[PDB]
Amino acid sequence: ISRKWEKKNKIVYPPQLPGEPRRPAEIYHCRRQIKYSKDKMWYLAKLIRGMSIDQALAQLEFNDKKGAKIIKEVLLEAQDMAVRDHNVEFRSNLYIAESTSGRGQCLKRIRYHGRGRFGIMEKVYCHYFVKLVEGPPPPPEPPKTAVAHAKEYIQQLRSRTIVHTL
Amino acid sequence: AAPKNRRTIEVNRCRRRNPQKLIKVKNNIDVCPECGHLKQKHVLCAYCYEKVCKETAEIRRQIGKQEGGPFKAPTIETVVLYTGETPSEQDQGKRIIERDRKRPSWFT
Amino acid sequence: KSDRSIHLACTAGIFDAYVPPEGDARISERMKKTMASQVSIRRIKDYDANFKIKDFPEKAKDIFIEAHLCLNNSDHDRLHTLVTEHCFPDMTWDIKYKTVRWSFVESLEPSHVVQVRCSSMMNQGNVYGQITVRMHTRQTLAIYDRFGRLMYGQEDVPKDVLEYVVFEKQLTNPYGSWRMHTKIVPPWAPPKQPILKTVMIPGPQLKPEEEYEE
Amino acid sequence: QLSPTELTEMRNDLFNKEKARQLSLTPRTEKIEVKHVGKTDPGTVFVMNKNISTPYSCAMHLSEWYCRKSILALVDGQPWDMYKPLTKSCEIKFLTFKDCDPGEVNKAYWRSCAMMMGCVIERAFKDEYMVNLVRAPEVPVISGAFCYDVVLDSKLDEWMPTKENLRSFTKDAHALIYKDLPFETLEVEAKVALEIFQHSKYKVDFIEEKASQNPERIVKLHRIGDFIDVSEGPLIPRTSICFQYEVSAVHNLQPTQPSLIRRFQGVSLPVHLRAHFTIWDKLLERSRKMVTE
Amino acid sequence: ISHGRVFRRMGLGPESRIHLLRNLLTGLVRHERIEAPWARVDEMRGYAEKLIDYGKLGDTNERAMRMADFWLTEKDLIPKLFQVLAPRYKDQTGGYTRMLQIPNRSLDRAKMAVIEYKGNCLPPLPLPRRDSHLTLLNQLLQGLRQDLRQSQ
Ligand SMILES: [Mg+2]
Ligand SMILES: [Zn+2]
Repeated sequence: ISRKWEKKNKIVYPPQLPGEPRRPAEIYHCRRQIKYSKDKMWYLAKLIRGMSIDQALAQLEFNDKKGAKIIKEVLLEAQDMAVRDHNVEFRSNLYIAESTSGRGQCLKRIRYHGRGRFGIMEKVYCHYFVKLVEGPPPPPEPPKTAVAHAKEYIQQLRSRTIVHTL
Repeated sequence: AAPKNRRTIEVNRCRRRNPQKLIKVKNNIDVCPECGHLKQKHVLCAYCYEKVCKETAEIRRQIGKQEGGPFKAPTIETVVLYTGETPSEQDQGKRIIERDRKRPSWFT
Repeated sequence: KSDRSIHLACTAGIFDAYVPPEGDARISERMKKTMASQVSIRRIKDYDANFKIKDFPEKAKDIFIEAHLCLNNSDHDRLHTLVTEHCFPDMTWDIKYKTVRWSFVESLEPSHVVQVRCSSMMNQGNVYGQITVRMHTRQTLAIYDRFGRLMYGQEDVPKDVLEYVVFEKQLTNPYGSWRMHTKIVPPWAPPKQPILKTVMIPGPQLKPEEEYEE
Repeated sequence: QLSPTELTEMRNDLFNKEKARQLSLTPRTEKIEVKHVGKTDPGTVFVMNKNISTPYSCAMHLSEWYCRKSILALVDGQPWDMYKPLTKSCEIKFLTFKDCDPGEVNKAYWRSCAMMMGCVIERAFKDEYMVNLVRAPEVPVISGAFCYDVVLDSKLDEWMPTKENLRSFTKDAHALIYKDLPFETLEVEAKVALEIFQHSKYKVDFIEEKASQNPERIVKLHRIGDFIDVSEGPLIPRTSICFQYEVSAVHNLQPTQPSLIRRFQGVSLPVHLRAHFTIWDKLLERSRKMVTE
Repeated sequence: ISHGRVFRRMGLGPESRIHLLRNLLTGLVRHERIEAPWARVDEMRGYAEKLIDYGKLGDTNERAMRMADFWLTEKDLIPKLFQVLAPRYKDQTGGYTRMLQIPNRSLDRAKMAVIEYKGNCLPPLPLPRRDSHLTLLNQLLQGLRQDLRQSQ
């Protein structure tokens, strides 16, 4: 197995000179061996990516899934250890930068069929990973405008060369 | 009818990450004025509702203790009184149910 | 019921702890306290007759300075050499993922031996000797995050500190030494420096059936 | 005579000087204790920094719901700005638009929208022409439209605005709402307030009557970007707490001599209380109708 | 095609639907406030209104007597129907019940509903209250109402 997320949480940085940006806090949390499928957990994580922490907890509180309850508990633990251990000032001032799911260690059971045939059940487990970053959630990328489209097109037309000559 | 070929992960990622399959963001979530917990704006507050439910459960325990056995529903109205309250003159011929707590502020 | 037992090199407590006098910092029975001190002194000299209480305070200052430089450099082996096991965790655990920048500027007044106490023989064959010494010095402190952001103190400006450090030596150990055991802070001590960050103390998280009583 | 630009940067420079003077008056970190005594999340102690932390900092400590729904602060029973530094240990309570009695929040929204419309006027009328700003009278909300008093030019004593000009004022106010500026606050000595507003006799009279009303002669100055105005109380945190805005009407007050006072009337509604198209149109008609104090 | 089909297909059939609704109606008469899946509560809400109408018709009517005999499976609530609930709603015309959505069942995530008879002795539900008259929009529209009343 591998357990590198818990050590990512424990990387330490050198002290900052007084003229640099503040370098916002990063908190890495995970839960291992969740009796749930990593695909459904992917759906829940992809919903909660890029959100503020309170927006995430609202969506998880009113989703209808077992994984949603589990992820909400993990996020509450991450916020608590953020403002208990990593010097985050305001507990609302966190956003989900990374949130993903991974395969866990599974088990194999026999699934009986008709005649004398059988199938292999997989009792599936997964992991949940979250990275919290201090600060407001970053703005979503605005849609590309017609100005941007025309500017890129004219950039290509000015980028054209004479192929296969001097 | 069996698959003729294996579907690739690019096909499968298109199918499984199409926005029809993704979870929709809810916009009907509001903060409950009484307790501050989150609620959906067309749904009762879970916290306040289970508050009312637990007090109703205690009152029903006292009601069942007063009846004492099945098939004994009264033919009169019922009123619940808390500690430090006398029955009113309007609450004259009504079955009184006593509760061993102060009357909660949300109960009138 | 194995006959191997844990060989402790320290104790949990302060032996007849020196109560700090009111006004010791504000101003810039004695015979009984003094006689008990010299009783412990003759016990210490009986167990090792090359000890001088006049020579102790400079060694005490050196131990204090080098232990705090061990905190500066995270030198846990030398910090074990100079500091007891009762004093290690409450000196390192809250530093483990932080960077501390400490320095010794000067000493305002020479350090003074204010109490000497000793244990009984019954402590599993081991007899401990404790000496409390008053320190009044000038030091700097700057504690950083995991991320290198400052949380406490300031960089170069020094501030005055007063502390009542208790040392202990296991005298029955042939290779024992004088190490920092604890330090008494007075109950009348001035409030420490405020932290650089903002703190919210939560109220009672109430179950639904509960009502909030002031 | 100074150019309007140079007047604007003079006022901004003196405002920043006063704010830095207060910050240097409080250089050391000091911890006060603020008790949240609201109905929700009850009896919660915040340990704030003196003259640095804000009710908005209390809200960040609680949740983003408090940040996005808390408009006014009840600090020890009096209305307090979201972005005003806290000066002492106190008890705090956050006031939203949809409380049982939101009247203080209503007054704050009214004064903020009047101040925005004053800024729109001042940076809307031409360079050749002279614009003076008199007051923002305390007009009750049930009247329908917030009002500002402007002295315009003797060359424009006969000029009446058209619907295109009124829509221009409305679009400038919407540009401000898009710009999303915080309502910066400052408790300022009356002498420094006169030092901000020398070149305005009506502003001098307003500052003088406020300094007469309070004992210590401390007036309330507010800033949105580069525009500075004296107020009659606390304001809402941000211009983005406005969703529906309109500068409805311009009217001339009855005494034409010695000077022509023009009352600009507008109506507005926040994001939390936005109304439908038809209801808003009816409110536009009533706000276009004249409002007498 | 199910145009104009006003009844839900519940239970194991039509009779099983009627027996489900009858059990729920008996529970509602006994406890005066129950919770259940939302669709079942809607159907039983309609049946509860018509049951209170029969109770107001009264005990000396043999038709109402037979209907209460069928629809109350406890046989003690029929005196409660005729002598408590109908005297309670002798003044109202038809607003006897209150049905409100409660979040989700925690097992199968069913949409839930609580239904009560008005009056009651129980603690009141956290009913949704409309916005107060003192807010901005309500004050502006109150001024509008005053102005129109003055004008006409
Ligand atoms: Mg079915
Ligand atoms: Zn609630």
